[PDB]
Amino acid sequence: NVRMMLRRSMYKLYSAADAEEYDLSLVENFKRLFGKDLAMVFNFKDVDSINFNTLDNFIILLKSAFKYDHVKISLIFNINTNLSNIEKNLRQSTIRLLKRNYHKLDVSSNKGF
Amino acid sequence: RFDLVYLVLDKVDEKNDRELAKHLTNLYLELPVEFLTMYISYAKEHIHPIITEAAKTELVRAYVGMRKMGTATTRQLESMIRLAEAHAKMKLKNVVELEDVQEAVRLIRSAIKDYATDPKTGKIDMNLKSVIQRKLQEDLSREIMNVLKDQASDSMSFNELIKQINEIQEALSRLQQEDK
Amino acid sequence: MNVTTPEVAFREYQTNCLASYISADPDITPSNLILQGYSGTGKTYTLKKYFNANPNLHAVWLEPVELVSWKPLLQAIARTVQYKLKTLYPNIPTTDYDPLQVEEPFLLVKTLHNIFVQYESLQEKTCLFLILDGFDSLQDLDAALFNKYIKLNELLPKDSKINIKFIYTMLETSFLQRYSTHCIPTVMFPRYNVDEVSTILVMSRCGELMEDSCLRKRIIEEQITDCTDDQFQNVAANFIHLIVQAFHSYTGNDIFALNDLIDFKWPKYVSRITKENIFEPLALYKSAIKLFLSTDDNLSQTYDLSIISKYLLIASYICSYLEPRYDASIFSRKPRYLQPSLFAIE
Amino acid sequence: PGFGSLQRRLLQQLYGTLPTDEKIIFTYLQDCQQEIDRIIKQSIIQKESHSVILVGPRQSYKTYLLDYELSLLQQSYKEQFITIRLNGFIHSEQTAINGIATQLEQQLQKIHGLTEVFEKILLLLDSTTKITVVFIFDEIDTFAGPVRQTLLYNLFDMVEHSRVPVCIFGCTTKLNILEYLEKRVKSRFSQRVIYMPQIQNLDDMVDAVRNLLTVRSEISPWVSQWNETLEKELSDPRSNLNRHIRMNFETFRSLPTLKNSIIPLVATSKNFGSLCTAIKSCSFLDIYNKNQLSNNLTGRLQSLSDLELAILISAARVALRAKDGSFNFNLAYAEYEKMIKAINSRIPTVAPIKLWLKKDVKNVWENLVQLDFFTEKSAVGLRDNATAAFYASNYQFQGTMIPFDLRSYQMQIILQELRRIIPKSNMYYSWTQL
Amino acid sequence: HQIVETIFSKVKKQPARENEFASIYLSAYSAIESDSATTIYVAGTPGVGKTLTVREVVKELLSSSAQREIPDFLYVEINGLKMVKPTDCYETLWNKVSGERLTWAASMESLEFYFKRVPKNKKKTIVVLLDELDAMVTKSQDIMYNFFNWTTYENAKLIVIAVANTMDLPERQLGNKITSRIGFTRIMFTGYTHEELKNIIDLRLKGLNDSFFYVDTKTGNAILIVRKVRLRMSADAIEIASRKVASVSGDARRALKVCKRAAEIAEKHYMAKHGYGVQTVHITHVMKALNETLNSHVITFMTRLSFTAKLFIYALLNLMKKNGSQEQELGDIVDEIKLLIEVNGSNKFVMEIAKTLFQQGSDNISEQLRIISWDFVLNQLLDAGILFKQTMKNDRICCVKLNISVEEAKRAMNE
Ligand SMILES: Nc1ncnc2c1ncn2[C@@H]1O[C@H](COP(=O)(O)OP(=O)(O)OP(=O)(O)O)[C@@H](O)[C@H]1O
Ligand SMILES: Nc1ncnc2c1ncn2[C@@H]1O[C@H](COP(=O)(O)OP(=O)(O)OP(=O)(O)O)[C@@H](O)[C@H]1O
Repeated sequence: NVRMMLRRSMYKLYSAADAEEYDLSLVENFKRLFGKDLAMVFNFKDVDSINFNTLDNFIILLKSAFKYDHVKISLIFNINTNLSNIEKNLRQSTIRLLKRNYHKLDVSSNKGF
Repeated sequence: RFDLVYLVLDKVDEKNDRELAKHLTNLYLELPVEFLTMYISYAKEHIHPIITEAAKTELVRAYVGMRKMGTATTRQLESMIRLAEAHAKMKLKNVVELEDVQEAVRLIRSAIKDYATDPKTGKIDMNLKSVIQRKLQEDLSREIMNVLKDQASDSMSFNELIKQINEIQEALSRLQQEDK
Repeated sequence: MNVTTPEVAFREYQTNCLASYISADPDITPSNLILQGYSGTGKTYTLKKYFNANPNLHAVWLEPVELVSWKPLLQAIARTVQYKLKTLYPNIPTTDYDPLQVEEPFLLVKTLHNIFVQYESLQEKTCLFLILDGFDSLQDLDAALFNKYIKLNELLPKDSKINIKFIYTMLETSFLQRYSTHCIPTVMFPRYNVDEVSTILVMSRCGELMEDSCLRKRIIEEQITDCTDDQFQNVAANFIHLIVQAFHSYTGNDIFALNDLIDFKWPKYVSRITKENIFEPLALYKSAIKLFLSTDDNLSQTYDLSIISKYLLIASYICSYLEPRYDASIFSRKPRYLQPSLFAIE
Repeated sequence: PGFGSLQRRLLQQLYGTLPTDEKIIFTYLQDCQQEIDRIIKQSIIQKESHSVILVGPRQSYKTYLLDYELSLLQQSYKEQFITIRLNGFIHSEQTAINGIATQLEQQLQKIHGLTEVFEKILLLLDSTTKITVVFIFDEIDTFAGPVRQTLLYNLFDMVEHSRVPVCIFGCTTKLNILEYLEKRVKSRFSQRVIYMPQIQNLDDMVDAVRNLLTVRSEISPWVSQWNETLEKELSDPRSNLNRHIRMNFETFRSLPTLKNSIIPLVATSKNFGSLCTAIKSCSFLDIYNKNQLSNNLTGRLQSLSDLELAILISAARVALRAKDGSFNFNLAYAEYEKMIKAINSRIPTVAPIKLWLKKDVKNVWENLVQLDFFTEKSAVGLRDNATAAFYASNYQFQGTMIPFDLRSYQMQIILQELRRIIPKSNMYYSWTQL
Repeated sequence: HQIVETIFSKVKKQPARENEFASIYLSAYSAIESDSATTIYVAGTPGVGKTLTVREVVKELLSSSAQREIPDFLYVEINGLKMVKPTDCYETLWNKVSGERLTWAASMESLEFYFKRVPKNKKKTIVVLLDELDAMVTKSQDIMYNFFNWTTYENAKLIVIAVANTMDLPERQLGNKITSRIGFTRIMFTGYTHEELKNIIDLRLKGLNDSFFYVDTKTGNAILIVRKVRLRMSADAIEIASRKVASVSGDARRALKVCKRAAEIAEKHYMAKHGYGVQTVHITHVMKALNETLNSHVITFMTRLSFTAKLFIYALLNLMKKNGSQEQELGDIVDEIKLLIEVNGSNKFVMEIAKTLFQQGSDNISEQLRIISWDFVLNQLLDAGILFKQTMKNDRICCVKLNISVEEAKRAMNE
């Protein structure tokens, strides 16, 4: 669920910053807590098994972070088959949010022999 | 494609049963058919009624009203002139009157019994004081109370008031009971 | 003091209604107020514009979108009210209460009363508005939850200077109808009409697109000496009108969906602008026909499978849509639209 | 310039924040108000413990009477009464005892300037007097539920045994209060249930409107003109404003609901000169009423585009042909295809109406679910309480996993209402029927 | 200001359980004098004086202890509907016996150790009253068991008195383990008869009926024995008060309240006629109290509803009689409302009523799908408790069901 997603994300974000030297208020307060800008890279390890409604809500939730001037977010999608499953399952509003800045790369072990 | 279908139902009720029983039981104790046949032959012999413009106009509205409650096929519109001409013949009037058309429409409606028929499922109410009756009576009483004094007279004839409002007796009787 | 009315177009009834329920006298403003409108109806924008038009007002902004559940919702209210009261009246010596100790609504009432007691020495009564945007957008929500926010003002000491005048915004209508008998003063927002959406997007994105790097690169490449910002705006407006007329049936009268098509097709549309297309939008449309014939909202041999995999899928589709009755009839030598049924491995 | 004082006076009068001296009680309320006043003063002055519950629907000026009476007593009986407030919506059964303790402590402190808890309340009162305690409870029915009734049980028990007088006034909308109050609490309760009176005459509502809009302070010289115009508009039964008043009465008879519409009219008024014209014709209440209805089914249906409307019509047709009334995206798109084929087939051909792709329709399908035209087959909807909402947010239904195009939906608008609402000039009006 | 008390004040300010008192005292005396431990079980309807009789026995036993007919003993009173949490019973009992402030787990073990292990000669007899015993029932029923189980210990010297709603509760709800220990020691209280209530009323007013008072003519203040005034309450008024109450319930408090209400009504008449020689409380004063107890506000409230609510109720009743069922589909209801509006003619009054109901009578803004304030009246009939609805966000497949009787709604509509 979105609640568990945000809680675990903030937990890991705090744990990582603890070695420098649970909610969006942590993201707001990060620059005053550690004096540095925050860049987040999100690794969706297996997209097909993820509840796409929960993922869509989580993406909309993360969209609120752009109000902060010191936060940058990157998204990594491990796709097994194709963009077709994402286009079928996600809402067409969230697809437009993703598509404004995306890259497509075929990392399969088989490529033209 | 029939012209008239009559739903002649029997309801168990002591009062109507008494009326029918007292009509029947006293008949077998102890106009004539000749004149009836004479009248029937005469009317068919002489009168050939023609539909008037005003009588024609009401057919459109009656058929549209039967239509919008949709089994109101075009077949019943044949009856809406067949019965009118027969009514004009029975009156012996040489033309079909608007009253004749309205009576024929009423006869068709009563035969089919649409007013007691459920428009949703086609079922029939068994019974055929209500809040809509209360509201209509209250509004009518208020309107007649306003009108009876809005005119430059303290009182007026009830026929003129009825024609002015309907275009009633119970409401005015109740007002009289209240000395209004 | 008298409130000044903003000039928000396509909302010139609600901006006047807000002047009815919001005023400098805390004895006039009601204890509750709800603004109702679906997504993209302009509620947040209109309310923020109204508050920015009258700086003398005092407000707190929170988003249940960020505040996942009700406990953060109360904690943020307490913390932000404490900070705002310190900001507004630094001169008054005051102490602190922990905003992280709020576990139940009664504890919120207790903390609020304790804080307001400190400011009892205020000269005049103060009108404070707490703004929660999208109350029904809360992720963990229930019907009994909203009742706890309506009848909260009267648990305060009514003689206190600080009066909380809550403001809520709601999206749905199945939510608000549950509370009709409370007769809360409610202001409504309808969906924008097609003409309204067309005018609003032109008013909004024209300046955003008149200054993008791609067009001023392509102007240099094409050596457009006579290009002016007035013609720049006209080109952008032509682009927006073309997208609207081509995709209104696809998106509806929705501002958000059209904005993203305007963003996506904008580079490709720019790529077709040349010396010949400066003054003839018809020719540019002709050159850009293939861009309009396709939505291009798609994220893009469709499934690379072994022969065994392909035949397994073919058999599985038969299993999930053919009755078990016909297996022996068809395969032994002796529906397009319904949901698929289950089948066994054998 | 000076009209602002009169406008502020009127707005304050509308909101009921007048000083207790200037406060007004309606004639249909006065009979119960005097009875409540009698009970309160007999409890305080004569030191008699008593218990009362007010019953009636919401927005019935129910607790307003208690506020009026206590505000009146505050002017001349400052030391005599003690007030304790609780509300079942906010105060859970865990926090009620703490709320009582804290409120009692505050009241005692400002006056001076667990059976043992109640016993200590009585001991503190006795030791500080050597003062009648008035409990006011909102929503008795909330405490009177599956929660084991202890707090009200103790308060009603104290009526007989308290050395310091105890008075209880409650509120509840339910007419079946005695069902919620169990037999033990019923026995301990004094059972003087007061059901509030209802507005039952048009003259009653007209007099209430006069009481609300009357100005009895000579703040401005145009106060006389205000009262004159008000009586002009209330004198003729066929008045434009009286038309709205009668319609409101005949629709619903809660006066605060009508006040909720009158207040915008007064506040929106800019000056007395414009107010004189605005109050007479009173065309703004129509605008208010249409705004109140702008987000129902009709208002949402009026804004959809041609493609959205056509897909809605097709889905409604599918539901109509369905015994269960359900439909899915595939059937809706198939009916869309068939209707477009039929429309194109009724056109003369060429001598030598786009069938939208199944992918572009997905946005329209999403829009038709956002705007509450569609709903899931077994959509429970909004949960009543937080405990059930937690489980609902936990469990994942079938509709969250099945494909987008195979999610079953049902319809909120029947094709009869479609044909009633959709203009005849619409190009798909002919397909509104079967 | 001085507390002004009228002639009726003493009537409002102000014997039938001797057999029960003797039975409880005899059992209690036998157990206490023998230095034994046992359980006493009490049950009965509310208002019959179960608690009052127990208190009278305990006070008399204390008097016997003062006379040293029986040795010293300690009394502890606990009520089930007064504790905040069930575990507080263990802490309270240990605190009253030993004065310690240990936790509930420690107190329960301490109580278990105290009653079982401590020698009898090192103890004081303890009598514990568990009022509202059935309110202490937990999931494991430990409170129902442990307190009674301690009485089985010969070293306990503990007497436990329990008050519950029903006599057969151990058989109906509790296990056989607790039922056997409680045993035959059960006593049931029966509601009073009308003549017993009349006697109790007269007992409270023994020195006030037919008594004279000195009443200040300027203020109405009265002193029991400025002019001489007499007071009386009619025996027929008391008889009808006692008979009517006894036919409803055995609660003795109701009879006292009825007389208090009757005295207040007579007091109101006295004040109204004077506007501040025998003041006889007439039977009409009592009948006013009885009528307000019997009469229901439901019918008059429903008759006082707006036209919309009555129309809704009538449509629902018509749907019930057409369908032969109680609950009806909500969309069916909103369609039947339109059917009932349109079944009438095209008369101008009908047209105006329909325009007001369906499109608010607005100038041009129209075409609503449902009547105005339909949601308002649907929520009003539901918050009042008259109308019941099951919760779904599908507005038109939901069912609407009535709480009131099928008969009285028609009665209200026909008035
Ligand atoms: N009259 C207007 N003039 C100019 N821009 C407008 C107008 N109305 C709406 N907008 C634009 O439309 C946008 C719609 O977003 P808005 O702030 O209204 O979101 P929302 O509907 O409150 O949000 P959510 O759907 O997430 O609950 C506004 O941000 C604003 O830029
Ligand atoms: N202190 C107050 N000052 C002015 N008006 C008040 C005050 N308290 C309540 N009101 C009025 O009360 C009305 C709202 O309904 P009200 O407070 O009477 O219901 P309630 O008793 O809380 O209802 P419920 O049955 O839901 O408990 C409004 O018209 C408001 O003006």
